[PDB]
Amino acid sequence: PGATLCLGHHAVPNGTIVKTITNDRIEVTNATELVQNSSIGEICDSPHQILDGENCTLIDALLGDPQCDGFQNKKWDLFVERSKAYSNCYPYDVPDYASLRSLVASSGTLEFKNESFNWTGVTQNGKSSACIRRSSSSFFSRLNWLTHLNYTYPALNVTMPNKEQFDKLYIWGVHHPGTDKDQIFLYAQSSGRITVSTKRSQQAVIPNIGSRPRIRDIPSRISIYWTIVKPGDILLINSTGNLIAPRGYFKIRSGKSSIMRSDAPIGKCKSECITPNGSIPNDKPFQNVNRITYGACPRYVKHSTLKLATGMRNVPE
Amino acid sequence: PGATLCLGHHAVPNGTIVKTITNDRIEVTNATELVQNSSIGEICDSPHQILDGENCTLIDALLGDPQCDGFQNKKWDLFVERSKAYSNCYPYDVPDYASLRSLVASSGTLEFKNESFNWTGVTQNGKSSACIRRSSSSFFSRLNWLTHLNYTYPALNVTMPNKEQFDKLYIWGVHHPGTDKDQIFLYAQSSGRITVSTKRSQQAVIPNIGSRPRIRDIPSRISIYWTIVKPGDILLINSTGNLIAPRGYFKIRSGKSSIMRSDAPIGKCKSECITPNGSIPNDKPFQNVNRITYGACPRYVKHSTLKLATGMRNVPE
Amino acid sequence: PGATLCLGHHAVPNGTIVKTITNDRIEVTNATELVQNSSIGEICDSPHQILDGENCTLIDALLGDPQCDGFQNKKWDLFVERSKAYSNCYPYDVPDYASLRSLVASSGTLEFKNESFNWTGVTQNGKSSACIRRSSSSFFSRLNWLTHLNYTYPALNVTMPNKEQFDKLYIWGVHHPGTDKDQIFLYAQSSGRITVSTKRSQQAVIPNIGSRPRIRDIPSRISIYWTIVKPGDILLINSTGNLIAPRGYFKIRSGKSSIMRSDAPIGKCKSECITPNGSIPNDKPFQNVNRITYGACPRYVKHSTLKLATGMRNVPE
Amino acid sequence: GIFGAIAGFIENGWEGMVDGWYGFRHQNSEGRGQAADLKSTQAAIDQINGKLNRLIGKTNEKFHQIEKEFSEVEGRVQDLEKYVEDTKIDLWSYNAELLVALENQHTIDLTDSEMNKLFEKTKKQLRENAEDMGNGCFKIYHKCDNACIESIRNETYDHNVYRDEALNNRFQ
Amino acid sequence: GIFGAIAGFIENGWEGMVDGWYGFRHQNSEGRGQAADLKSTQAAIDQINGKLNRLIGKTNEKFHQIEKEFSEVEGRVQDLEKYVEDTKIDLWSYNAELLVALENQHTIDLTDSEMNKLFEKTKKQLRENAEDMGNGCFKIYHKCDNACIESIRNETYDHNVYRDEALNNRFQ
Amino acid sequence: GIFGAIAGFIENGWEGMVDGWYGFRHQNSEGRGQAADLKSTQAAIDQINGKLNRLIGKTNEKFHQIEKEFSEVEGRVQDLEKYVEDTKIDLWSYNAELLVALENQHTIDLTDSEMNKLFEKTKKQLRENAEDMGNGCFKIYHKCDNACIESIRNETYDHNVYRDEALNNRFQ
Ligand SMILES: CC(=O)N[C@@H]1[C@@H](O)[C@H](O[C@@H]2O[C@H](CO)[C@H](O)[C@H](O[C@@H]3O[C@H](CO)[C@@H](O[C@@H]4O[C@H](CO[C@]5(C(=O)O)C[C@H](O)[C@@H](NC(C)=O)[C@H]([C@H](O)[C@H](O)CO)O5)[C@H](O)[C@H](O)[C@H]4O)[C@H](O)[C@H]3NC(C)=O)[C@H]2O)[C@@H](CO)O[C@H]1O
Ligand SMILES: CC(=O)N[C@@H]1[C@@H](O)[C@H](O[C@@H]2O[C@H](CO)[C@H](O)[C@H](O[C@@H]3O[C@H](CO)[C@@H](O[C@@H]4O[C@H](CO[C@]5(C(=O)O)C[C@H](O)[C@@H](NC(C)=O)[C@H]([C@H](O)[C@H](O)CO)O5)[C@H](O)[C@H](O)[C@H]4O)[C@H](O)[C@H]3NC(C)=O)[C@H]2O)[C@@H](CO)O[C@H]1O
Ligand SMILES: CC(=O)N[C@@H]1[C@@H](O)[C@H](O[C@@H]2O[C@H](CO)[C@H](O)[C@H](O[C@@H]3O[C@H](CO)[C@@H](O[C@@H]4O[C@H](CO[C@]5(C(=O)O)C[C@H](O)[C@@H](NC(C)=O)[C@H]([C@H](O)[C@H](O)CO)O5)[C@H](O)[C@H](O)[C@H]4O)[C@H](O)[C@H]3NC(C)=O)[C@H]2O)[C@@H](CO)O[C@H]1O
Ligand SMILES: *[C@@H]1O[C@H](CO)[C@@H](O[C@@H]2O[C@H](CO)[C@@H](O[C@@H]3O[C@H](CO[C@H]4O[C@H](CO)[C@@H](O)[C@H](O)[C@@H]4O)[C@@H](O)[C@H](O[C@H]4O[C@H](CO)[C@@H](O)[C@H](O)[C@@H]4O)[C@@H]3O)[C@H](O)[C@H]2NC(C)=O)[C@H](O)[C@H]1NC(C)=O
Ligand SMILES: *[C@@H]1O[C@H](CO)[C@@H](O[C@@H]2O[C@H](CO)[C@@H](O[C@@H]3O[C@H](CO[C@H]4O[C@H](CO)[C@@H](O)[C@H](O)[C@@H]4O)[C@@H](O)[C@H](O[C@H]4O[C@H](CO)[C@@H](O)[C@H](O)[C@@H]4O)[C@@H]3O)[C@H](O)[C@H]2NC(C)=O)[C@H](O)[C@H]1NC(C)=O
Ligand SMILES: *[C@@H]1O[C@H](CO)[C@@H](O[C@@H]2O[C@H](CO)[C@@H](O[C@@H]3O[C@H](CO[C@H]4O[C@H](CO)[C@@H](O)[C@H](O)[C@@H]4O)[C@@H](O)[C@H](O[C@H]4O[C@H](CO)[C@@H](O)[C@H](O)[C@@H]4O)[C@@H]3O)[C@H](O)[C@H]2NC(C)=O)[C@H](O)[C@H]1NC(C)=O
Ligand SMILES: *[C@@H]1O[C@H](CO)[C@@H](O[C@@H]2O[C@H](CO)[C@@H](O[C@@H]3O[C@H](CO[C@H]4O[C@H](CO)[C@@H](O)[C@H](O)[C@@H]4O)[C@@H](O)[C@H](O[C@H]4O[C@H](CO)[C@@H](O)[C@H](O)[C@@H]4O)[C@@H]3O)[C@H](O)[C@H]2NC(C)=O)[C@H](O)[C@H]1NC(C)=O
Ligand SMILES: *[C@@H]1O[C@H](CO)[C@@H](O[C@@H]2O[C@H](CO)[C@@H](O[C@@H]3O[C@H](CO[C@H]4O[C@H](CO)[C@@H](O)[C@H](O)[C@@H]4O)[C@@H](O)[C@H](O[C@H]4O[C@H](CO)[C@@H](O)[C@H](O)[C@@H]4O)[C@@H]3O)[C@H](O)[C@H]2NC(C)=O)[C@H](O)[C@H]1NC(C)=O
Ligand SMILES: *[C@@H]1O[C@H](CO)[C@@H](O[C@@H]2O[C@H](CO)[C@@H](O[C@@H]3O[C@H](CO[C@H]4O[C@H](CO)[C@@H](O)[C@H](O)[C@@H]4O)[C@@H](O)[C@H](O[C@H]4O[C@H](CO)[C@@H](O)[C@H](O)[C@@H]4O)[C@@H]3O)[C@H](O)[C@H]2NC(C)=O)[C@H](O)[C@H]1NC(C)=O
Repeated sequence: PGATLCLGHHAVPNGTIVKTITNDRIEVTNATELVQNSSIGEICDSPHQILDGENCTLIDALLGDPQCDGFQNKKWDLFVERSKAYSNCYPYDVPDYASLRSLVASSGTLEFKNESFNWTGVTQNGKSSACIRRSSSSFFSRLNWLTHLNYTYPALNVTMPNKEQFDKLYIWGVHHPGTDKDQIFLYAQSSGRITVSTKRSQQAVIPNIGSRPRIRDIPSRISIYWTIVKPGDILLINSTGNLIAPRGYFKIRSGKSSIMRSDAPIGKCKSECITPNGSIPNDKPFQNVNRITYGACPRYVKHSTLKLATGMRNVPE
Repeated sequence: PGATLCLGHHAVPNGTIVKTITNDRIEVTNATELVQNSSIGEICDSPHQILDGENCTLIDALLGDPQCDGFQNKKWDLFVERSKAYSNCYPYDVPDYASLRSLVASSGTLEFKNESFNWTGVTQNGKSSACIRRSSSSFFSRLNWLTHLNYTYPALNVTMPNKEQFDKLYIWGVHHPGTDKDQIFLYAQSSGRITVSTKRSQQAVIPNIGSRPRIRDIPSRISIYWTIVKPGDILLINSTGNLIAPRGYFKIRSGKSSIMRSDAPIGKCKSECITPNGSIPNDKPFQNVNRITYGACPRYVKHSTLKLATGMRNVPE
Repeated sequence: PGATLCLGHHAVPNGTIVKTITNDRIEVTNATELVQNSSIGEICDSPHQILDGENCTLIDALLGDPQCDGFQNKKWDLFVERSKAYSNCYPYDVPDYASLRSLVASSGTLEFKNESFNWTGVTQNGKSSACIRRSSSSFFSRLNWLTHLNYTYPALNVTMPNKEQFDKLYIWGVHHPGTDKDQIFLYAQSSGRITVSTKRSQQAVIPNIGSRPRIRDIPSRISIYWTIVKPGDILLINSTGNLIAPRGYFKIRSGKSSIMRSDAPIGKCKSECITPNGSIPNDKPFQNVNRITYGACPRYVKHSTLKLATGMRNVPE
Repeated sequence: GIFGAIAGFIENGWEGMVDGWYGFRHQNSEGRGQAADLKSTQAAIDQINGKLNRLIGKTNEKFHQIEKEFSEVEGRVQDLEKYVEDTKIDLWSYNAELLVALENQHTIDLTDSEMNKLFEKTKKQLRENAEDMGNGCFKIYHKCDNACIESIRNETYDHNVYRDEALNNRFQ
Repeated sequence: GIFGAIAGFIENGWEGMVDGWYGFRHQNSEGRGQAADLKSTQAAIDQINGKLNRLIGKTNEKFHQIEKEFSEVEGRVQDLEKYVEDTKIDLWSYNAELLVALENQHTIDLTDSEMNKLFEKTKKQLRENAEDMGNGCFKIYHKCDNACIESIRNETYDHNVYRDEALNNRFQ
Repeated sequence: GIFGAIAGFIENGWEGMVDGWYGFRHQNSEGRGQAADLKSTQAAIDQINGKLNRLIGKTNEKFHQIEKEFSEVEGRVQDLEKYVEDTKIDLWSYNAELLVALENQHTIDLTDSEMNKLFEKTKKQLRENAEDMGNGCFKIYHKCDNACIESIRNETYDHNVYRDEALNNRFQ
């Protein structure tokens, strides 16, 4: 009678379709998805240190908007900015706003050290009803509005040396009075001059008097500027008016910190990768959830699915 | 006698050389070119809406250069700028010229709506012989040169609200008189000030008096600026001289529109892809015609030919 | 008895491990490294023309810092800037310093032609003890410090036409006096104005009076600017003070020239590729020495080794 | 497959083989059975696991990067920021889908090869005692009880033991 | 080729076969003819068409982009705009020429495989009735008229019908 | 390998073959020797040299580029300059390591193929005068002196000369 010996392979009733070089629909015994398509819908607070800004932009928490007082001296790996955030102090703008937001975000801290400048002949602590703190007219916590004293404004010339072992970030600004009369009412002359300088940098601003639309009944504006002072360098402020003075410096660190716009809630979980949609698993090498990512993340691609075959061609009976 | 059965393959007398991983010259029965190397030498006017600028730059058609009057309120998918184009109005420059050209090009329209500002105490419709329209001294169609009236220039403070459902693009500017005397002859004082602002932006320009080389016998210059007003926002112009006022706003759209520098003529044909050399077929995935493309286009590479083998190795008899 | 015929392949006792698609550690008979990991530690002066800046930055050699006098009219393919370089003249800064450094580096020359401007009513050749040349107070070689003559400063209006067949690079600047008194001591008025212009460009600078920290006992500052004059165009300087005048123009070429920060010494050898670590061989297609390269160079990757198998799988006895 | 075994001269796979990827089905005087082959199954699984170890859990850490969404019009720099990110995404999208298509073509071909390898190993074992029926099955020309079948699956089969019996049956 | 048939043990191709990519040439008592094989030809053409469908007519739509030519010197931002575009072009130029070189190597190898597949299918059909002459041709050891040749090309050839005649001729 | 010869049915390589990559080892009445095969060795070396000519000495000239190291904080433009260079390096690092992994897989497979090609060529030469022992060796069933062995290595071996002697020894 003899015998018959047959060589063969396995098959499954439920195969998976994959793409190949010669065929874009071919069935294999098994495959695995290489594109992460979903998030858990929330941002895990581990392992990265998450700082929820809630109602505050990072820039507002930097200057000292009253609703952002709880953010003083906070640190973060990822600062989360909400779309509901709003400013609620003196109306201001920042020339190259994105660069300051970027430098503070990558530094990852609001650690602030108060300093005693010699504002001898001026009125400190200028306030306004547009910036309300504890049911009272106030101002940015980290800025010092200087006005005249005895209807005179003396030409300031103040020094601040950097004897630390790190760089200093000074936030200052210039006031833009809405009218030529306000420029007299505040600084007792029509020509304000500002010259902030170090051994490595010089900055000069002139106020621009004119009417802007009113925000919280204020037609005036503030323009924020910043200066970096190296170790061994010296800050030198020389102004005859309209100067929004710094109250001190921020430590500028360098690390893994950044910022992300997201409305996803923060959750109690662990995930290396964060997207504005929420955290995603990072076992797969690709993802189509969001091009904006933070951490050990799969690379963003525009394909919704890419199945890697993990078995032979499926030929069922 | 038996029989002989031979297995074999086909061959051709005229084979094609292709590159492989192990051999850079190997003959196959047939191949297909994957790099488009030629254009038809003209720009097909289908399916994309082509707007030939001819003698006009897009910026000149925006301001209202007399030779560009036919471009008023025109729309386009691709605006074609010719190298022969030239300005022929008041001499001007645009700080960040490329950004304004880019924003108008991507918007894809010159739709303009006239608006009535309250220029109560000034002389409107300032003209010049450098800008000739219909054998007569004229000015940019969309700009309003304001000068003194009765040898006085009153400090202007004009408002324009945005009650529409779209953003507004306002084009304005500042006049730079060639001499200190011209600054008196035009605006009846030596200090011009300009402050264009909204609730989201502020811009301040001071004229710079001085002699520039003469273009059409004009040593003065205009510097063009722009401002975007959001729905619900308000435009606020506050100036004491040298203001080139806006006559209205442009609609800023968002779509597939752009701009391309090309001297190729426009033809009556259909082609999805446009290059400055002219339209190219887009059946192939690569092309070495031009790195500048518009539409569904093959990707630019620096290889002149890449033949994909479509047959077996050719072994002729 | 018959015979036995065995088919087989070679093997070696000393195989090499390589990576594959299915196995990241597989032994082959022989391999070759595709990632260049080392440099010779010096920059070969062939075939590229190397210009060692030593103590001088390219910008300092441009202006005319006394220790950089030996760099006058020099050309280069690669200008090498040392980290030990230091400025030793009047304290200055350059708005958009990197762009001027880039344009001079890519031009590849300091060829300078002196020109006679009509500085009729002013005192030329202003000097300072911060810029010492031959044990004597001096100034930047290519710049002309103009001050008052007979306690008056006449409004300058000087022309310089470009009748050459190449573009001209003019380096000029503005003086920022430390005090309002110095502005009188130097230019006999409190308001300096500067307007450098051509038919294609306009630039306007106002001095910013104020105290900066002292460098070589100078609280004043200079701000350097540049202007390009096309063939057929005309330079036009119109100033009433604080003008650091140009003494001529530089030729702006276009070629293969660039600049590299490196402390590696220059050697007597030949190598197409230069990195800040020194020259590297370019036989391999990749390298992990430095992302900064000049010349025919292997592409930078972040892998320390990538062995390409040049033999079969090694199966020893 | 490029080797012509799977979906080739083997008409279909065995849904009933759940303990191996390749194996034997026999028919002798003692019945008909099925058994999986360990070496060939492990060879295919090892190769596929080598691909997975290259792709699974091998992500890159990126922290502070550029902005990628914009609410307002700005101009030149924003155009470049968008163009840089769009350029990067297109290149990685090309890398990703080309990688999967190439690996799937190779995975199908390497699994086809292991099947062909096992068939050739079995054919060489039988020498002149069997003939290829063309569908992946061998006609064995001698009495091959269960122990004889296991000796083929265990690579201990001696063709000389059954050669005279087989050659006699083959050449009637 | 990596399978060794085309430009391998088959010395050359047939310029006279214009209706197929692979086929048979025979020599029997009734003459000598040529016929193309449908399945193997379609298998190679289908695979190549799958490559073309991935590459032909699959372009990307781009509209407003960055500037790529410049008349005047500007500085930092223009350097980045040029560097971004040059970087992108080099990567796509690498992608394009690597893609063609890889696909051409695979195309030559898959067409070599189909030729080898058809030869193996024919060899298994003939069993002990033919012997491999080494050049892609089979020596058939029995009278095989035209109908017998068509039965091999149509996969209806029964080796048992001619086995006794063939074995007798083979072993003189 | 995907063909199953090297590290497959051939148990190991010959460290003593220093003049060729593939070759023959024989055993006859006159002794046992070793000889390299020229064609198969050159075929593998030519293919590998084709890979090297694509990669060795094919660098790109770049001169003035963007800055890539920064001492001070600047902002938006510096972030893009860093992001552009980091993006480019990651893509070329991906290109480089994927290229090596793909080519090494192909190099191992093409060298495995040449070994399989030479074995098949030898098997077809011997026809019915030899049998496959399964380990890459042929049992030759006739007296094959040194000249007979050289005739196989030189592709001048005539199977008809020894067929009657071989068939007689094979079928006892
Ligand atoms: C002994 C004697 O007689 N001395 C003389 C003085 O009388 C005289 O003082 C000046 O007198 C004029 C007379 O009309 C005027 O009252 C001056 O005060 C300004 O008044 C205007 C109009 O009411 C007011 O503008 C209003 O401001 C509010 C909001 O106000 C605050 C805010 O923002 O909450 C109040 C803050 O304290 C103030 N901040 C500081 C640091 O001073 C700010 C600031 O002034 C503005 O924000 C600047 O833009 O404003 C609201 O916006 C209304 O719409 C707006 O009309 C000004 O704010 C008042 N200025 C001040 C400094 O309070 C008064 O100084 C003196 C000088 O002329 O001459 C002596 O001889
Ligand atoms: C009753 C009485 O006596 N009243 C007094 C007035 O006389 C006096 O008026 C001023 O008198 C002076 C006296 O010399 C002078 O005439 C003033 O007019 C200027 O004249 C200069 C020199 O001719 C002229 O400059 C010339 O301009 C042309 C080109 O001209 C136009 C143009 O561009 O086509 C003409 C346009 O209308 C004008 N645009 C506007 C909006 O006014 C422009 C503009 O002035 C310039 O483009 C600014 O750069 O110029 C050519 O370029 C020549 O090369 C150049 O020399 C000025 O253009 C004249 N200015 C005006 C406004 O026309 C005259 O005003 C009054 C004031 O001093 O005092 C009363 O008491
Ligand atoms: C006949 C008669 O009586 N005529 C009157 C004149 O007396 C009078 O002249 C002015 O008189 C005042 C009186 O105090 C003063 O002396 C003026 O000179 C300035 O003096 C200050 C203080 O000493 C000095 O500042 C010092 O500068 C040094 C460094 O000096 C140089 C340098 O940089 O090396 C010297 C250079 O020549 C000079 N460059 C030029 C082009 O002039 C520069 C330049 O002045 C600065 O670099 C600008 O920042 O300085 C050091 O830095 C010290 O720390 C610093 O205090 C000024 O430099 C002196 N100015 C000049 C131009 O030399 C003197 O002009 C006249 C005008 O008031 O009135 C007549 O009636
Ligand atoms: C250049 O031109 C602009 C034109 O807008 C001027 O700016 C305007 O200035 C006026 C004052 O001069 C501002 O008017 C103030 O606005 C508030 C309006 O509140 C009422 O109306 C809004 C809707 O419009 C309602 O939501 C609100 O509930 C109120 O019904 C008032 O708060 C102000 O005072 C009011 O209360 C006081 C106290 O009771 C009364 O004395 C007043 O009469 C009034 O009732 C005041 O009316 C206006 O807002 C400004 N607009 C903008 C856009 O800024 C610039 O001032 C001008 N330049 C110069 C130099 O003057
Ligand atoms: C950085 O900071 C420094 C100071 O730290 C500023 O420099 C000071 O600013 C001004 C510059 O214009 C100087 O003040 C001026 O004083 C002059 C009057 O001189 C007085 O002293 C002399 C001494 O002999 C007497 O003879 C004379 O009678 C005066 O008593 C005038 O130009 C101005 O004074 C005005 O007001 C006074 C007081 O009411 C009136 O009596 C006068 O008539 C006049 O109307 C002016 O105030 C001051 O001296 C400078 N100091 C130094 C050391 O130079 C910088 O300006 C500042 N920089 C910036 C950018 O802010
Ligand atoms: C700072 O310095 C610059 C120096 O250039 C001054 O600018 C110059 O100003 C003068 C007038 O002061 C301008 O001269 C004018 O130019 C025209 C020249 O036309 C003739 O020449 C050209 C070739 O150069 C030919 O192509 C042309 O066909 C003519 O042959 C004239 O049109 C002007 O007037 C002419 O006609 C009138 C009427 O007939 C006569 O009254 C005149 O005499 C003359 O014939 C005039 O000559 C010169 O163009 C300006 N150059 C530049 C580069 O701008 C600045 O003015 C100075 N700053 C200050 C504050 O003054
Ligand atoms: C935005 O627009 C607003 C207006 O819409 C501008 O604000 C106006 O600008 C100036 C600011 O300097 C103001 O005008 C000035 O008036 C003063 C004179 O006061 C007159 O009124 C008082 C009222 O009691 C009388 O006592 C007095 O006698 C005057 O009659 C002077 O500083 C100036 O006037 C000059 O000219 C007049 C007329 O010839 C002479 O009689 C004077 O002696 C003097 O030489 C000056 O003209 C005006 O009041 C402001 N309005 C408001 C509401 O504040 C902004 O400046 C503008 N902003 C920008 C950036 O453009
Ligand atoms: C705004 O505020 C700043 C504050 O810094 C002012 O700038 C300072 O101005 C003073 C002069 O007014 C400068 O002082 C000068 O500094 C030198 C110091 O040298 C000694 O000290 C250093 C260490 O500090 C040692 O290394 C050195 O070897 C010395 O021991 C001196 O060279 C100057 O003069 C010296 O010599 C002369 C001649 O013998 C004597 O007359 C002097 O008394 C002194 O001994 C002088 O002392 C100081 O450097 C400035 N600092 C900065 C940071 O710039 C601005 O001037 C002010 N604004 C205005 C308008 O005044
Ligand atoms: C580019 O360069 C040009 C010159 O090449 C500059 O233009 C000159 O600058 C000023 C502009 O203000 C002008 O000079 C001024 O002169 C006036 C006095 O007029 C004199 O001439 C008339 C003629 O009839 C006489 O009647 C009168 O009595 C004067 O003699 C005044 O405004 C100024 O003079 C001051 O000083 C003098 C001398 O001490 C005093 O007698 C006066 O009382 C007064 O206090 C002023 O100096 C000059 O005319 C302009 N030239 C031209 C051709 O326009 C540009 O300003 C310059 N641009 C830049 C940006 O730098």
